[PDB]
Amino acid sequence: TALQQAFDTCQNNKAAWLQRKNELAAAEQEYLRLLSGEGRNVSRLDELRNIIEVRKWQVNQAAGRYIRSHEAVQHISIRDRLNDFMQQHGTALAAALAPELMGYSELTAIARNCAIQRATDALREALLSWLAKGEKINYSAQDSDILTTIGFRPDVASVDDSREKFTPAQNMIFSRKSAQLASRQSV
Amino acid sequence: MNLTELKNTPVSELITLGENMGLENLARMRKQDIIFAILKQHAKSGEDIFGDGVLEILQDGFGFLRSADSSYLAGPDDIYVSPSQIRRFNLRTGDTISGKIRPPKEGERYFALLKVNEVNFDKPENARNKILFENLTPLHANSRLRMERGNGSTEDLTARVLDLASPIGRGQRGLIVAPPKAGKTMLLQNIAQSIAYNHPDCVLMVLLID
Repeated sequence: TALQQAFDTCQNNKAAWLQRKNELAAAEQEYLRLLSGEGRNVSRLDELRNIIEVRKWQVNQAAGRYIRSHEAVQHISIRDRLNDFMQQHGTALAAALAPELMGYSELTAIARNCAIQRATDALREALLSWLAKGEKINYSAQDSDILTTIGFRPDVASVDDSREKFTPAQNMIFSRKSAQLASRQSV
Repeated sequence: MNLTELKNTPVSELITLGENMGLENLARMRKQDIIFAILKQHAKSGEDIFGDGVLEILQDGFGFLRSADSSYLAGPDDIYVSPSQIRRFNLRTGDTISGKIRPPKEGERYFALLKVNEVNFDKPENARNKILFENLTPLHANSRLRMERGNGSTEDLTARVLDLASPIGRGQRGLIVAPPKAGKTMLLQNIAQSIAYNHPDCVLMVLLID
C-alpha cells in the first residue's frame, strides 16, 4: 500500500496548493480593488505587497514539491509494476541478454561496470526500433485509474509557477516572512 | 466649560471677558493667572466645570495635572489630584485624565478633581486592566511608514529623497547626524507634514529642547 499512501500524500499536498492558490486569488483581487480604489494610506499597500510576495513564494515552493511528489509517485509505481513483471517472466529476456549478465556476474568490477552500458545501448536500440510504430499504450490496470487522475504530465500552473528560482538566502528570508505572517494571522 | 479652548484662544477672549464680566483688570499679569481668575469667576456661580490634561505623580503622591497646550508649566492652572484618586483608580504618570474639577475652598490653592469619565481616551475602569509597556516584548519593524506624499509638491521631492535614502517603519528608532546650518529644520517640517498627511491614524507628538 506504499503506492496508495504516496498517491494520497500527493493528493494532500496538491489540495493544499489548491487552497493557498485560492488565498492567492483573494490576495490579487483585493489588491486590484484597493489599488483602483481610494488608496490614501500607503502602509496598507505596504503589507499588501508583503503578503502577496510571501504568498507567491509559497506557491512557488508548493509547485516545486508538488512536482517532486508527482515524480516520486510516478517512479514508485513504475518500479513496483516493473519488478513484478520482471520477476514474473524474467527468464526469457535474461536468456535473450545472457552474455552481458554472464559477464557481469563472474568477472571483476571493471567488467561489471562495462557490461551496463552495453546493455543500455541494446535496450536503447530495441526501444527505438519499437517506438517507431507510434502505437498508443495504456497504463497498468492496477494503477491506471489513479494515474489518469494525475496524468503523465502535471498541471500547467505547476510548471509555469516554477520558472523563477530564488537564492537560499532569499528562501530563508521568505520562510521567515511566512512564519511572521502566520504569527500575524494568529493574532 | 472646558479649559482647552480657554488656553487656545488669544488675548481677544481676555479683553472680551474683561469687558463682559467686569473684572477690575486683566492686562499686566501672567496668562495663567488670568485663566485662573476668569475660571474662578465663572465657577463662582456654581455651574459644572470640566477639565482635561495629563496626570503625573511627585515624590509624595501630590498628583499634578498639566496641559499640553502650555508645554507643561507649573502654573496655577494645573489641577490638583489627591493620592486617594491614584490609589482608587490606579492612575500613573502620563495618563490622559478628563473629568469634573472641584473649585478650591479655603486651605488649598490648586483646583482639585471630583470625578473622571475618560482615561487615556477610554473608560476609566477599562484602563485598570492594561498591560505594562515594559512587560511587552519588543519586535522588529514591520509596517513601512512611507515618506512619499504623492501630491508632487516642491518639498515632496525632498520627501521622495528621504524615501530613497532610508525606509521608515512603525516602532523604529532614528538618529540624525545633523551639524548646524544643515537645513534640518526643513527636513523635520517635511517629516511632520508627511506623518500628518499620509498616515493620519498614528498620533504624532513632537518634542523640542532649548
